[PDB]
Amino acid sequence: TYVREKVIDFSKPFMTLGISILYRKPNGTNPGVFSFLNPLSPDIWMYV
Amino acid sequence: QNIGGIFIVLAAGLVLSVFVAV
Repeated sequence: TYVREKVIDFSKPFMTLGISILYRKPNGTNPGVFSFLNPLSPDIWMYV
Repeated sequence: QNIGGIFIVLAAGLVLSVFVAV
């Protein structure tokens, strides 16, 4: 960084880089019969 | 228990269903 240049000296920039993000894949899934209830109350699903 | 307000408006027919008996 420039501040770190302002205070001491490093070698030349030899292993160059640039900031980037890390995050889950995440493989987030919940398929199956246990999904379809959602648009309506599971109790109300029974009253029907 | 949100829209049960209509499982209960439902009753108006099951109440009305009595009359044609005579």
